[PDB]
Amino acid sequence: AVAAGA
Repeated sequence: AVAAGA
């Protein structure tokens, strides 16, 4: 699981 941002 990879999440980037805000």
